[PDB]
Amino acid sequence: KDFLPLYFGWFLTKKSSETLRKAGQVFLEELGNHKAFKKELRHFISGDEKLELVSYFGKRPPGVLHCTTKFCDYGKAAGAEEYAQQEVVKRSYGKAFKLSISALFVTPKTAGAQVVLTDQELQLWPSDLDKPSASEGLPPGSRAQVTLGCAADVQPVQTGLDLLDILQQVKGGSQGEAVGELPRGKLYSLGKGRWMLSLTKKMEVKAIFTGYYG
Ligand SMILES: [Cl-]
Repeated sequence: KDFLPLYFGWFLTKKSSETLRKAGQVFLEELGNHKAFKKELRHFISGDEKLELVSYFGKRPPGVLHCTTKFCDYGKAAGAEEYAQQEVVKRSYGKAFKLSISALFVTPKTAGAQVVLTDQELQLWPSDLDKPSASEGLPPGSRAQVTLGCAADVQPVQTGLDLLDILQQVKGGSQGEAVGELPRGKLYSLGKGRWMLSLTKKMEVKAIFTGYYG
């Protein structure tokens, strides 16, 4: 039998990947400089003057940025075969999509970009994730994200988990008043080391849906 990709997802074009990557780095530099962030350092880290977040997020994706749909590990991951055999997955393979980025976020584990999927794109979102959005009362695909960085001991799956936690809080209405205004939008302090920049203008990135084999 044919084995499957390591994972499926939307791979950003070089140009869109660079645009988003650079914006994410600028966000880390702006956030680390912000007085609201510096004030809350004890809830972010356990050791001490200034924390450079670019250094803190010391593992970054090495190639182009991507929005993962289904991790398959060549067939060895749960639900991989069922995902890959879907008509819509085969139909979409190699095809171009536009992804809407609505927010950048930081936690003590990850730095990411929130993706708001279209209905057509949601058809490619897996229905069997460990800790699916629906398990927390959120719409499927809510945790779609592009990972921009993570801390030394952190794994890729963490970014979507962190986003789900942030979105659950906003749902609770504990987003709070903005604590600052950055060039690209309002900054929110969600507690427990968690920060969100809500973009005034959503960032559209071009991507191709396909399979990565490593
Ligand atoms: Cl989900």
